[PDB]
Amino acid sequence: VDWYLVRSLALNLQDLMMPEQENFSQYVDCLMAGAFSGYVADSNLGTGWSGRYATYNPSDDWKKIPFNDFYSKFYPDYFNLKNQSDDELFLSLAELYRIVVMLRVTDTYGPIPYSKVGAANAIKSPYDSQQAVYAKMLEDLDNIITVLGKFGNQSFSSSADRIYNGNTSAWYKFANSLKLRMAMRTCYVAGFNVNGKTSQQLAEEAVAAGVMTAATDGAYRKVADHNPWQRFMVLWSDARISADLTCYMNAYNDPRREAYYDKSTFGTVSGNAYTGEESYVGLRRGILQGQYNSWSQGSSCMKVTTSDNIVVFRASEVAFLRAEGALRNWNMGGTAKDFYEEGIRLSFEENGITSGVENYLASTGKVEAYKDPLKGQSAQTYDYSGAINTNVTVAWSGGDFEKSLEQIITQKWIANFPNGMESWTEYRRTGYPKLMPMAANASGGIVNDAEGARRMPYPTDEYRENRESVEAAVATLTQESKTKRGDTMATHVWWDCK
Ligand SMILES: [Ca+2]
Ligand SMILES: [Ca+2]
Repeated sequence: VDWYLVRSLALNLQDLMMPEQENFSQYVDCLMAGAFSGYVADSNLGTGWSGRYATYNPSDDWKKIPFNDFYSKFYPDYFNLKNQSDDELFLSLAELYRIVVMLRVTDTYGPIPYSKVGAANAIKSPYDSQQAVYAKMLEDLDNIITVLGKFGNQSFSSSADRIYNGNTSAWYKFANSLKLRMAMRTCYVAGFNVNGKTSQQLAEEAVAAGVMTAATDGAYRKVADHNPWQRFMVLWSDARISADLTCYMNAYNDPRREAYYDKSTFGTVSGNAYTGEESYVGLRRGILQGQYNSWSQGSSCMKVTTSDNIVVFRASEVAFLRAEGALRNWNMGGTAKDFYEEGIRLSFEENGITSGVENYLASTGKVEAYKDPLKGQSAQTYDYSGAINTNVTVAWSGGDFEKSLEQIITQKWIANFPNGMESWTEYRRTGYPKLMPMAANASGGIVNDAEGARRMPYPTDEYRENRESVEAAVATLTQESKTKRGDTMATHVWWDCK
């Protein structure tokens, strides 16, 4: 057995949960998920991009990357590892990475090639319904949890794991935390069960077995070369913090502002022509390419270095998932209020904030209108001011289900930055947090402004290379949906049925 190759393959599979490769990450995590989650505002002042995901008009090349590139990058190594190793622990971890990676893909598209992927050309296969994908994943995850449990306090080679350094018990907590994330995801699907286990049952089992409970249980990958966000934000200035994120965090006087990003640098960018003040202020999402104010890169920028860890799965997310389950009257091991406050405390700890959580927890600050700081400035033609329509605040009020769910999800959304893939999925599922619509909707009427993008359409090339399977997939997508809008960004995937 060639351990050197097996370690190498395991490492590449692990990476694809939250990819490091800057030219892959930029599309899937920054340009796509970052826009749709409400976290990132594209700030490229060039004419080279014909359109973007944010304005609902990406090019055919951009539409190929979040589908095809996951299959090209994941499956050759996955099939190779299965031929190179018979070790139950390494095969269970390889399957766990497959579930997390393909969870992003089914949450982007709906039906996808999964159970019938060929070793020759993985994507050139029949598509499973999203329900069949979730059912197979949840069933395989139960077996992975059993395998990780029996290894208990045994450790594997730290060189094959840049997240938990071979600590199997940390992977056990991650796997049960994923099980709770997927159980909560399917909570609106009437009669959903996996071998008789309902969403409630899967969630209760995960919590009883052992999920992440401490900030140090969180999954953070030590970069192999550099954190790609340093490129997107600092070096290239292709991305800025969204106006939505600074609207909520300013209203709550959030001390995580200093942990996440910096104050604006309009004076620098303007050559001191800027007459306003510097503050925590993001850029409007969905500004049409070619319609930016020239001082737009003066907007708040992420605080990030090349050596910063990649955020894979935060422990604070698990506490907010338990808060939601407790709100749904599931046995989560405590009240909705206790897990809500625990999620906020865990997020403060994750961001190195040692004081002021008790004052933050009592905060009743209300979200105000977004005032574009460049409005009326020299040679700054555009005004991207707008308003988030919400009364959500921090101080736990209890009572009304929807108002409590909005608190839980809004606080999960602040804590889960910069994990846009997860936050876009949670925005679609619950409707929270309330976000501003895109400044420019270039979908031609396909995408509704209040709903935003609900999915990505299948790449046009897949209709030409795999027509029968893709046409059957669009038929499956329609049959599982409760908002049938064809193979477009407007169609709701199977779990998106609130
Ligand atoms: Ca069965
Ligand atoms: Ca804590």
